[PDB]
Amino acid sequence: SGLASLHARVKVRITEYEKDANGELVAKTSLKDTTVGRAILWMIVPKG
Amino acid sequence: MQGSVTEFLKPRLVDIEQVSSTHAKVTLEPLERGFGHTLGNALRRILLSSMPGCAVTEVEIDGVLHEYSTKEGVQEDILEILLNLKGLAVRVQGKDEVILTLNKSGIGPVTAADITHDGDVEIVKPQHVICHLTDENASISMRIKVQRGRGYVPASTRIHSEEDERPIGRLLVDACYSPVERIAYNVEAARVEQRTDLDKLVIEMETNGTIDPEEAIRRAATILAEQLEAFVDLR
Amino acid sequence: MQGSVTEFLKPRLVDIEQVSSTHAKVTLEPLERGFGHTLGNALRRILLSSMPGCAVTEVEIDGVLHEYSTKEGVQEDILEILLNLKGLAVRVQGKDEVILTLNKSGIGPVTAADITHDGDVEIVKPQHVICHLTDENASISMRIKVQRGRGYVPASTRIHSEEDERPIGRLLVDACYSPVERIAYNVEAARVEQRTDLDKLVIEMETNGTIDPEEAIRRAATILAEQLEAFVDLR
Repeated sequence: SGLASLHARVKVRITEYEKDANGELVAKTSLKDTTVGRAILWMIVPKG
Repeated sequence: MQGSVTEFLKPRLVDIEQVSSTHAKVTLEPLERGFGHTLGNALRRILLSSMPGCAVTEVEIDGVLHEYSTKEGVQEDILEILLNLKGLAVRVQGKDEVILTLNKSGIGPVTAADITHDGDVEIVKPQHVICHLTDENASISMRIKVQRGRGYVPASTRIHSEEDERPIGRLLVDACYSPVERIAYNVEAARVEQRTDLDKLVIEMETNGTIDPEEAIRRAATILAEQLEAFVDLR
Repeated sequence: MQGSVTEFLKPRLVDIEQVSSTHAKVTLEPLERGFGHTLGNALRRILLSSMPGCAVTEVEIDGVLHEYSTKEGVQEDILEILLNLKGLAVRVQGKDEVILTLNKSGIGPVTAADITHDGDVEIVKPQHVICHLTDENASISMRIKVQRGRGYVPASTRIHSEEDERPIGRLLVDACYSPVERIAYNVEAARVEQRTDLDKLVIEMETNGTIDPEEAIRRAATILAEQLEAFVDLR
């Protein structure tokens, strides 16, 4: 519920999704900025 | 043609072993210096908003009138059942809209495998548990409606009147039409007859199940062929 | 066909007003969300190494035997004259090799307009000043030789013997066969009948003059059509 408030924006404390996969889908369409590199860093290096 | 030795006698050995409709290990060889990251990022650029799909638009339930009532004979509420119907992926070959027939009574956990099979509807996840049913004539029935869209449009501007003429009991549901879920790419090297410093760009593709990956990448391929005729004409 | 309303009733109004062979303002409309940067970068990816051209390979001068001699009646040296011949752009329609006839005596700054006109050779820059001539029978003559290539191959692996059989007086020159010099793209918006959020990708193209921009973008267009038949066959 922070996306319409002043607590969360498109670069401050927001994440509203279940998993890693479509968080970068939502992040690419200009709705999220942060915790996507923390979400994709958690699966790029430990996939191999 | 054959030309000179840059890439022309360099075939792209890109082959197929198919997993049905939801994930595919996509292999590629060979491409020269610095050709992995622009591949993954350009078809992450295309395959998130340029791809149409068929998702869940608006669901009718039985005598339960709105989302927050109760049904005699079910453990969970209707909001969690419809939440389980949001994640249900469905494939429609060539129909604009289709109504899915579902009915089951008695005790037994109703899954997505109880849906009546249509000639153009194929279920990718029959193992999806929706809700738990009990005794005392617990008859549940739903009418799943599938429409075509692309990407996310909210449920306040689309607003649809299927049963909003005088018999009511429907309300509009958020729809995620975007098929492509995840693409992850590995950037190891390859070798072919011409040159040695050639990159093997192995892809882990993930799709929800609305659009098949072969048809989606063929549509995105001919959309890409429609893209780069931009540098052509004068003025 | 007409289909549904995504892009099918959306014509691409891409039109022509031609500037002769060296620069072209390329206009484009309309393309939807996020379609400017992938256009500029994919046809920067193709149009730097995949394009053949006809550049300067090896030049014969008169009784001046090598690059660092002097000629009676000229101010500058032969190295600066050949440096001015490196930047000379030339168009060859359908010939493998051609020898350009040039001769001028007396006082007068010899430019590229003094070259004898051939039926398949057209000079794009007649205003190119090469060197300054003086009195006292300053007769200069050159034989410009044009060959076909693609991209940059150095002058130590190609090494050619035209006049390296017993009469000598030639040496191999570095050749930049790459026609496309600069493409800059502007990313303002467009509007057509179907949808509003559509990008107008206006291009400032620059070419040296070896290959015409229309033929180059048609060759790169059918090379692109040869590219994306990659996702087709099985195995």
